[PDB]
Amino acid sequence: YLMEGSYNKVFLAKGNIPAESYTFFIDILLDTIRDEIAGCIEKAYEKILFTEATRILFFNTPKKMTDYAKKRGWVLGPNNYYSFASQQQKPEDTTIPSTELAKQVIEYARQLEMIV
Amino acid sequence: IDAFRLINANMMVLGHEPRQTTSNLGHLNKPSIQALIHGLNRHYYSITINYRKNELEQKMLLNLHKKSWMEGLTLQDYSEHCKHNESVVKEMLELAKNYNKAVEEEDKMTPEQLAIKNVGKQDPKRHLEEHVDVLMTSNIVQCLAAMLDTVVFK
Repeated sequence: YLMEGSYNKVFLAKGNIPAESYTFFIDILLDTIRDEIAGCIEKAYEKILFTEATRILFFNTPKKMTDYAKKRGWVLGPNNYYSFASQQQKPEDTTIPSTELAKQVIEYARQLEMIV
Repeated sequence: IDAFRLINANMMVLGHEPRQTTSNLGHLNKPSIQALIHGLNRHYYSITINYRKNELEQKMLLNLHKKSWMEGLTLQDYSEHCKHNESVVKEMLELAKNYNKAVEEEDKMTPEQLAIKNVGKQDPKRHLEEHVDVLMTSNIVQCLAAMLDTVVFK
């Protein structure tokens, strides 16, 4: 279930342990998914109010939303989580292909006329 | 060139052999049959020659005879490059159909008859591998020379 986006069922299993305590393991598991939701807020979403992403984990209103809201963005606002969905700068690169392809075309010319 | 000089016919009347070889340097070039028909060895002799040269000349004739200037730093008729590429591939198709014609008479008569017999009509093999080379070197030069200017000019 951790492979796909099964989250809520995983937090049902969390507790729904039939075998024994497993507490030290499900607390590492309680974290290594805390940073996972703490990344899952960072996708292209709308203005999330102070209830939805407040209750997606397992909290009512501590300052753990201040721990993550000051750790990452989606900053504390007027019932507001801020979307800095920019994704702008990285395209329009010809020069890096104008170096790599400058390598590759010469590599074509090496095994084309030069006898091997 | 083969520079010459007379020999005396007086010694030919004497029946005597001139010029008294003391070095393995004369009989190195065989004389031509036409000059042998002419006065060749009865009235004149050949002289082995060579040339004097120096790097002072060698460089200044080598470095100057066939020199492009900035021509490979151009783009070569950028509309008609792909158009010419079409203008080879189009008949290269039917020439490849002839290559789908000429292989099939193997497992047949001997290849010497498949050598004499092919002097009236074209073969797809050599004519094919010509055009593959022409398309290849025609394309790759325009590609790389097209791509350097992207770096160099801004």
